[PDB]
Amino acid sequence: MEKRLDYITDLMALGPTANARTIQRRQTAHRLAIAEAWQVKPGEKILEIGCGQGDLSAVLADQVGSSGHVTGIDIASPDYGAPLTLGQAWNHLLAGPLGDRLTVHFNTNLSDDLGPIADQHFDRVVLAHSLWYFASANALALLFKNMAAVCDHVDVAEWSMQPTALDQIGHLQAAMIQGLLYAIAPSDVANIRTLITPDTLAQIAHDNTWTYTAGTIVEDPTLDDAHWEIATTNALLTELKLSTDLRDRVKPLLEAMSHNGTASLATFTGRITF
Amino acid sequence: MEKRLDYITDLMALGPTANARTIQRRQTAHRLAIAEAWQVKPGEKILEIGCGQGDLSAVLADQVGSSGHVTGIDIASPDYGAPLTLGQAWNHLLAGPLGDRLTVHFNTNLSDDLGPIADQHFDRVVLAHSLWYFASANALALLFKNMAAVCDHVDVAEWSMQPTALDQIGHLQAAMIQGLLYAIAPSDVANIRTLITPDTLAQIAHDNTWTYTAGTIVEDPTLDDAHWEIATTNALLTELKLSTDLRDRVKPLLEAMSHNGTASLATFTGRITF
Ligand SMILES: [Cl-]
Repeated sequence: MEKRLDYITDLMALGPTANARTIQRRQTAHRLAIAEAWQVKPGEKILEIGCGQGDLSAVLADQVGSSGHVTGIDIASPDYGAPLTLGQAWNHLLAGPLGDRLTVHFNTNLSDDLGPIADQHFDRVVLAHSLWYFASANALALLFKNMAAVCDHVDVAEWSMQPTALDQIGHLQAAMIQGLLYAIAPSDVANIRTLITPDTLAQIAHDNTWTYTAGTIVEDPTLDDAHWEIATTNALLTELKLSTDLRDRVKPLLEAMSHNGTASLATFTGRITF
Repeated sequence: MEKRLDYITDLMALGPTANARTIQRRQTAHRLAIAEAWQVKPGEKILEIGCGQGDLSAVLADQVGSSGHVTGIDIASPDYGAPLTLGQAWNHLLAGPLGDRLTVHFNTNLSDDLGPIADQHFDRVVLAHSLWYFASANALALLFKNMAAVCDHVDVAEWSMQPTALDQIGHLQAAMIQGLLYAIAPSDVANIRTLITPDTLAQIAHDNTWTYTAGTIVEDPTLDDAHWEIATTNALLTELKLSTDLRDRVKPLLEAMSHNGTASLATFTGRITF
């Protein structure tokens, strides 16, 4: 309960529901922890891949100070989201106290080509909880290859599939079930697509003659992420176009998951150096 | 009780390794804990589905006394197994102190032909760690329907997919991975085919106006059972006919599994009363 946590939380656009701010404050606290793990300093110019509604971008903008800058990239449209769209969220940030430190490029895929950041350099390119959304591990590796042109390293943070408490097993199960099903038969309806781990990142590094360095683990079990993911997995077995037999077979995994808690996994961090 | 541990262990034919007896005593002890949970009484006639080399059968035969009897069913051949075949194991049991209390039917699947037990009635039918081999949950249900005619209740024991310690997570993942891979690439070599939980059994009971009664959990983390199941899961990437893509998405779930311990899961027990 830092003044600073509350300061940054209060800079965000909120939905109108009862628990909006308490949910937001947890999300914001987790991004401060991640920023602390990465040792983000005042003055830096940072590029964030997978910015979504700006929870991390807002935190980084505060951290880098009035002479720093943070550019968020997302493949999503600004009109995506409810109750607030991603553009409503960003325009709120841009019209606020950190606005001059912030830029956002929506509908943007930087593996295609550097496009809107084409001639810039950054002190840091970062990804937090966007790794699992990549099409494949090779696709993540190609993004990194491109980023080598704009920075000397990429910092990452993503859920760990090594649960540190038993009440995190539900979340591990939701992730595995989504990842396996996507692997079995890909879908455009899919949320989680590739379950990247620190060993995947070490292998990407080895394949490309880079280095991967593990950083500190970030614990944040009170994040609503687990509950959201377990519901997403439940939703997906109905929404996916699965055979009866495959559906029926996934059923016991959903049952088990319902009994394995609702705390959020720990989050691993690390750095790919080119 | 457990007071009969060494007596029963000593009835068992051992393979040639230094720690065969130590491994056997752990297995016999696990079956005694299951028998204790089920509350087997003197004089009972019992039918056991998936008796394997008779680790449970012998325990049961001891407990029912010379007034009871234990019939073991296995789908495998007498010549199955190394360094001890199932028939070596069983012929030894039949020649020993408990042999008059025991009967075995190899190459027997009562889902396919009920002939081998024609006209027989039993006090209970039991299944310990044979639920996951069933072709499907409906196939299990159908067998129970057939057993309703010839006994009062069925007692079950099986791996619980709710870890009680973090070091059991690897065993859980082994089971999950195997169950979804069997959904898409079944093999004869595969032995985890359908995952079955207490919720599965409750639903089966609901569908047929039977009662399911959860019993007590059996903890035995020192069993080698997780170690072997984890090894099987790694190996099935090689043995199963998988697409290159599925392979390379599962390959790193396996590496993830490697960091989540090698202790065995708890065992759930319960009764379907017809
Ligand atoms: Cl053992």
